[PDB]
Amino acid sequence: KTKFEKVLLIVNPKAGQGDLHTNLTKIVPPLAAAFPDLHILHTKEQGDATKYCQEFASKVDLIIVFGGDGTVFECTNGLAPLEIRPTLAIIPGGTCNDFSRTLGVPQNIAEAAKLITKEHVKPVDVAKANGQHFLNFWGIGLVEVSNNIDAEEKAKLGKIGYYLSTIRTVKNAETFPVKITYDGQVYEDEAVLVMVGNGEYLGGIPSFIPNVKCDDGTLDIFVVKSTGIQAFKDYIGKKLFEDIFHVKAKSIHIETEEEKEVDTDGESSLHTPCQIELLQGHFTMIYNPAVV
Amino acid sequence: KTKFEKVLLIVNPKAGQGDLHTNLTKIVPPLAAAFPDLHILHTKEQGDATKYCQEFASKVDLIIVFGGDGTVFECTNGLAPLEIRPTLAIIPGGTCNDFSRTLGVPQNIAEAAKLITKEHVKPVDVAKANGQHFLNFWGIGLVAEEKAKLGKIGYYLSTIRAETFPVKITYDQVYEDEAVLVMVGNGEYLGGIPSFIPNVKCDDGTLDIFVVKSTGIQAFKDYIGKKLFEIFHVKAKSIHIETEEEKEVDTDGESSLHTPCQIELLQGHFTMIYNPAVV
Amino acid sequence: TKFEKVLLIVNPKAGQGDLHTNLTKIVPPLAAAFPDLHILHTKEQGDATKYCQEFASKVDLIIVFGGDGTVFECTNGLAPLEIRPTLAIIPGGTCNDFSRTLGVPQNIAEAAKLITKEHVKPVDVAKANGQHFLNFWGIGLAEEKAKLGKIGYYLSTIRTVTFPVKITYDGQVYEDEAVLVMVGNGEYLGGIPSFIPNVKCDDGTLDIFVVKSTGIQAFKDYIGKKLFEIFHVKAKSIHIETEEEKEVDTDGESSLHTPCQIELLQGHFTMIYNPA
Amino acid sequence: KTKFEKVLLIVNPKAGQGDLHTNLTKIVPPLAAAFPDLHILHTKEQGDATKYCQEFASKVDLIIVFGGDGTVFECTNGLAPLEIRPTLAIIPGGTCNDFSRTLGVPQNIAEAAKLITKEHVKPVDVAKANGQHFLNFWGIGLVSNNIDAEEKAKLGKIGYYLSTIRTVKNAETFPVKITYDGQVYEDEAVLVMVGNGEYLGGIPSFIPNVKCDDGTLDIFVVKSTGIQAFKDYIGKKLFEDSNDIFHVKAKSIHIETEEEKEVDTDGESSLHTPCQIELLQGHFTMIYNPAVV
Ligand SMILES: [Mg+2]
Ligand SMILES: [Mg+2]
Ligand SMILES: [Mg+2]
Ligand SMILES: [Mg+2]
Repeated sequence: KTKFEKVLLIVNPKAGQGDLHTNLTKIVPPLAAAFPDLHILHTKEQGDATKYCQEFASKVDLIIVFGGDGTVFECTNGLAPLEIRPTLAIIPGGTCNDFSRTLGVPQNIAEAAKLITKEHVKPVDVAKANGQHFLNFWGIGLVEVSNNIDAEEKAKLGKIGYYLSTIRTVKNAETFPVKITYDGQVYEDEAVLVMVGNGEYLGGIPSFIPNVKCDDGTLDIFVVKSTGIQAFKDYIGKKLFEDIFHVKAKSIHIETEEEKEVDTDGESSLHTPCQIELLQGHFTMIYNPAVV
Repeated sequence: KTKFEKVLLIVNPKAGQGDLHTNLTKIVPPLAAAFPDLHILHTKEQGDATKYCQEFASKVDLIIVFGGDGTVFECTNGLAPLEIRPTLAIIPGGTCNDFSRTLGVPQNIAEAAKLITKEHVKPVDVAKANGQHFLNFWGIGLVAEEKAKLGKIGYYLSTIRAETFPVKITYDQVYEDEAVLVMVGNGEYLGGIPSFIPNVKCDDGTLDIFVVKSTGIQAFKDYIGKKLFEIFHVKAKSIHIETEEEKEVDTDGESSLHTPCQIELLQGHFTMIYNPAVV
Repeated sequence: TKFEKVLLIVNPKAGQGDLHTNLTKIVPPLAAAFPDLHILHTKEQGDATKYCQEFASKVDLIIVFGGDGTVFECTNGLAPLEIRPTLAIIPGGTCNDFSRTLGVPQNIAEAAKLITKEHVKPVDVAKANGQHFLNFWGIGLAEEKAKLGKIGYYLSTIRTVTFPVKITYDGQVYEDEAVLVMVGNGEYLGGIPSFIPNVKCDDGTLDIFVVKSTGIQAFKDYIGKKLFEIFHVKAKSIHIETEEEKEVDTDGESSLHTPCQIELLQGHFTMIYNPA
Repeated sequence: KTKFEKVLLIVNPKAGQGDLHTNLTKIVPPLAAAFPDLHILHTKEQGDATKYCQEFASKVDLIIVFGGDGTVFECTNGLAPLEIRPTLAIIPGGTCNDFSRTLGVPQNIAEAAKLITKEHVKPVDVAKANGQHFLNFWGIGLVSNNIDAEEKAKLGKIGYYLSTIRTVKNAETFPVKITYDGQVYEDEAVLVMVGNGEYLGGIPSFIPNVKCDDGTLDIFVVKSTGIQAFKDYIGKKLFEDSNDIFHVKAKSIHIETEEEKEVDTDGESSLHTPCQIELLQGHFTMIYNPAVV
């Protein structure tokens, strides 16, 4: 009894603060004891994880990634476009690790590795925006680092985490027109933030978009109107994330007046306009049934 | 001197009218003689060619496909999303074989196979519409079994002798009108004959937008009749197309794309075997 | 089908070196029948051995297009391994002894077709001091020599052409002056049915055949007559000693010499054959 | 700046007394930190290590085996007959681990793993007897109670023989003929060995001055008249030449007995006499400890 005859572990050697030998002591032995056919590849350059996923997708039954949101995103882009997509698992090696939290994965990396040996798997929806896949979110209006301190915190927290840490003090925020068509309906207004969420955690903490699930077959649209800046600041302060326009939809189109740059799970070249679709149960992933 | 240390040949056994042994007699010996490491896989089901491309892309230097537009499209979708994409070649095994004609590939399959042994390669642009790739075309307004023989676009051309719709197109500017046909072309041949969209090249780094206005139905019918291919038509790299309702889109083969669409061009995305004598 | 994946090893010099024409004859029947077929050409001596060793765990059938020497490279490639896929021969030399043992037609298009019928049988492989063989082991054996092979050449000239030997075989002993000592596994030697009578490549024993020093003239006549029915016995475990080291001839190029311990590996290969 | 782009680690999960997780904690992290392409396969049955070697020999640049003399022998038989033979390394996971000691590999398994990361390699001769390869020895003339049987498994065949030879009462004598590089030895013997390893039975070779890379093999024969002197020789552990004990170096060897006698070697096998024995000079490249040599 195993679901996974062959396993690949992709290691970003800079993950877990870059203490490589110590990180491998924590994660490899549980996996090597449990999985009698285990291949371990370190990345060297940006894109390597994507390439490994595309090369090994037809060869292994499980791909485990040790890395932060960026490494996980490389795997998302590697596997999502393929016909054959093995189960994916995350050992959280950044500071944010949003999707791992969505899957209930303990942030202790030794514990994350042990969890994978339990082999609990569930289907997970993958979103697609103009042919660009994501697991956590799509957003405009999340855009300001003055210095290394700020830049180190921004890198540590992630784009969304950083935005949340500073939104309560962001004086005079940029407003913009937006048109959103969703399952035959329309929303048009002046906005300060537009999000489409798939992850149950954003910025390291439960999604500020209420009641997001990564496997319910719909996406969540969340818009902060130009008149709602203070109410959103207060809402973020209180951390009570119950239902500013917010609706669930499967097929979404978002237009702005000018082409605006889009933020998503990691580095990308998306901009508006965007057509956004959902691929239901597209990935199977290791998760923690006790917590999630 | 060889550019291709390892070669994969994907065979759709139903191609070339399905006379499998005879077709293999024509195509395999020239390839096996020229390429000392040659792997031959037959497809069995829809999607197999896509799977083979994705499994072998990191393993071989050349993938040859023996099949019609649909098999070629499966290879286009297999390879286009990947980081590593080996050279692709086509042995035309359907009735239309548009992109093979774009590459100057002789429709004689033995000759197409020999051509590959010459190893003439050129970059080819690949288009992408909302994450769906194509080599020949994207279109809306393209609407008896001769339909299967000719292909969607070939069939449309055979019968063009009424439905209008609103369309908005943003390109690099804006075009807004009532239309009967909207095309974005990348292939030099459509429906088995030279593109009715004038002066299309698959490697010039831009796409061609071609719109038949609601007032232009008769002029387009006459234009198609005359076969002088020289109505709004413009070249652009980044394109967005909106309709009033979600309209189904036709492309190189079977697909689920619909409007609205963002269309991009990936310059030189593929390298492909071609015939430099056809000029 | 018994063969999900197939490898075809091509020696491009086989079949007189008319490569394209030879591929027209052999590849289409195989490619039509086997939907996963990988074709590799050899370039240097030893390539066929390497290919067999690399692909033995990956494919279910290995077909070799080549003469006795190419077949011997495959024999040496596969025989020492734990996992040995079925082997088939398309005869691309002049002699092709083991192909004849298997009833393979010498017409290469017809040999290729036969493979598509997938008739398979176990075949014994012999081993002498760690050197494997399919046809023969022997002591006492230029354009014509290369065409016919060592054993074929010997037979073509024996009618116009001595040493001490001790042979222990399954606990018994033979000791005499000899002119030829053979151990046969193949049913054909030198392109014609084995001059060692009633050899079978799959009966679980080897055949020892010794021409005594006094038997030269009788052996010449025996070869002339080609009725193949001096010492001949069947045995499984064999040791052969001479007074000095003598060089040994076998299926192809090798560095064997006496003394030799010879063993039989029963059913060691499975091979494509012609049941008709 | 590495010699090994791809590495395979073969794990016998019963090695190191079978504490699998703890053993992997000791050996895998150093290797995984040093080798950015590392494939780890566990054996399940006898023969698996042989099969893994034969499958991966053309695919990887280094094969590391974690296991005892038997697992190492499976690798020896896997790789030795092949045309392409990657470098081999041993992490000692049995009790004896003779060849690892020949290579100066520390018996501490975490230290053995670290050593591999240093990438020190040397050529090693591999012997071949009637097509059966070996690294340590070939021998003829080599369990009273549960104690004996337990100690036999712990020590290995040659280690066990050495632990009990001082007790053996009326040992079987047998006739033997040995031809070696054109010369001959014929006598009644109680033990005949051909040695290639520098350690036998867990301690330095009782055959004097054996080297695994000097291009010759060592023949060592205890005559029927020399039983007592050999017992005393083993007792004293001074393994230098001195006289009813025949010892010579040779490259091409043939050994004949009156009847077919069963042969013992590095691990389980079906060899018997008569035997032709050859040496394949530099046949393997192997990881070693140049500090201990
Ligand atoms: Mg959802
Ligand atoms: Mg163009
Ligand atoms: Mg027989
Ligand atoms: Mg030595």
